[PDB]
Amino acid sequence: GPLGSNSPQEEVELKKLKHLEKSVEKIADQLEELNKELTGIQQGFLPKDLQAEALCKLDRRVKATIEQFMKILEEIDTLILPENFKDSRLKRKGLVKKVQAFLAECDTVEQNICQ
Amino acid sequence: MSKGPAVGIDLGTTYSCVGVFQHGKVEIIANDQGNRTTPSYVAFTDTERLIGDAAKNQVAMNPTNTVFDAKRLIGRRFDDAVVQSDMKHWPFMVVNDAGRPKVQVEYKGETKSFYPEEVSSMVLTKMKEIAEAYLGKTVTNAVVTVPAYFNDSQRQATKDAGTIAGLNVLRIINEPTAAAIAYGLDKKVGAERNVLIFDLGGGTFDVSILTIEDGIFEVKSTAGDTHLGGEDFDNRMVNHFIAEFKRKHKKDISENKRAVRRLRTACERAKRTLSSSTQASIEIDSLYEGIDFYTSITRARFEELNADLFRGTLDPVEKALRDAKLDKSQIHDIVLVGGSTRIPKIQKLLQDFFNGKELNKSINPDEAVAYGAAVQAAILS
Ligand SMILES: COc1cccc2ncnc(N[C@@H]3C[C@H](CO)[C@@H](O)[C@H]3O)c12
Ligand SMILES: [Mg+2]
Repeated sequence: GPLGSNSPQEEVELKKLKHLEKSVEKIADQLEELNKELTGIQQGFLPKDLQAEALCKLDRRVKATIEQFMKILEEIDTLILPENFKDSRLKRKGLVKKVQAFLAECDTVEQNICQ
Repeated sequence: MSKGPAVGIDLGTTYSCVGVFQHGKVEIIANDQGNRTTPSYVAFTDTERLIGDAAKNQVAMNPTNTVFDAKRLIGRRFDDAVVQSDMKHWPFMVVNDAGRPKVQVEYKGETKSFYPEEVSSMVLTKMKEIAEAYLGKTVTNAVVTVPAYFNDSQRQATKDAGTIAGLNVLRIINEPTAAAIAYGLDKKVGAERNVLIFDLGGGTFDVSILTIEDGIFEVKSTAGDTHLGGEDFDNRMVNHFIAEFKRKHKKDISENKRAVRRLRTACERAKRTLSSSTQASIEIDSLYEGIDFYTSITRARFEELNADLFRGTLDPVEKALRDAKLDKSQIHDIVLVGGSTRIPKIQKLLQDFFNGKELNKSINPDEAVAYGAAVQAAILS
């Protein structure tokens, strides 16, 4: 529709997306920590049996991270944004792609440990 | 904490509900998450045991050690056909302990087995704690509901679950009787009343014919489908969308579990929108291979995708009427129980079958059984 037609209604949608962006950042931090813990197990002195257990506790935490990212996608999917909500639509698309890039990172971890 | 009142608990296959009659009205109690129903789910993890919403919320992470449907097992023999048929669809393992089924899980790193009444007791403990958290008083007395088709063993196994949960099970009442009590059908002036309870909720379909005379509830017949509910209606919308995505983009999203899940979650919400609106829109960004899926469905299309399933609900009604030896015109009252009875087409089919007869549907369908159990609980308090 028109240009320079930012509405108060769209501010409400942008606020929902900004909360979601913030939740994604916290989940992402958890992913990075899991990544440090993985390197930690690989570069530590755990014998084979205890290493298997530590990687499986790590696996359950990576599955939890994946679930949180999936719950964010399902929350973003409840949004209906009018075509004129260009800023919200761009932000929704960018956040979904960012979550999908994080999911692909979770999958490299998850598929490579405790199979 | 001081001593509180008696509560009514609806112990469902997939969800449970607790109610309390106070200040002249029934109050359905919300759980710690603000939900008026709690999943009948128990999760066993390396570090803890989770009940209700916390157990369901981690099912995708820990499928094998998350138990649900204990109601389909409670009071049954291992070799029961229902047990044998059902265990092919459960991700958790069911073992034979000298003729009795047990669910085998991994709990705190160890292989552990639990009887169905022990799983149901953890669910009942959760309902007790939900009542206590709201009332700020100790809850010991309860009226617990069971399906009318339940046998002596199944009824006793439910009472034992109440006992193990630390509850004083004042009365075990049939679900259609509780539904009839909620609408005060026993308090209607006249001769004996024939009541049809149409229960479509929590993955089961149950039809029951009751005759109420001088407050004596009599179950003339029971019919239904063990497996039928909202999940089936959801799947049909999922199939419709997968086919639409193939026609529009020439891509099959069926093998991508995450894409199918996003779609299934959106369909279940669209289905709910279709119960009060004639159209629902869905917008899913980057659903599969970076493709945005923006679409809509009419109530009419949803009804056509489910026509056999919706029409199929009348066969049990016809079977129950034949077993009760009654004509459809002899049914004084019809009661809707279960969340899927909110579907306009199901309501339309049943009212048309009953020749324009008004349905008792003003009480939330998901809460009607707990509501009737709470009224009964207050009469016994
Ligand atoms: C809260 O639920 C609803 C609210 C409003 C309309 C609904 N229409 C259909 N199913 C509903 N609920 C279904 C009940 C059934 C229980 O296992 C589920 O499949 C729900 O989707 C509706
Ligand atoms: Mg793994």
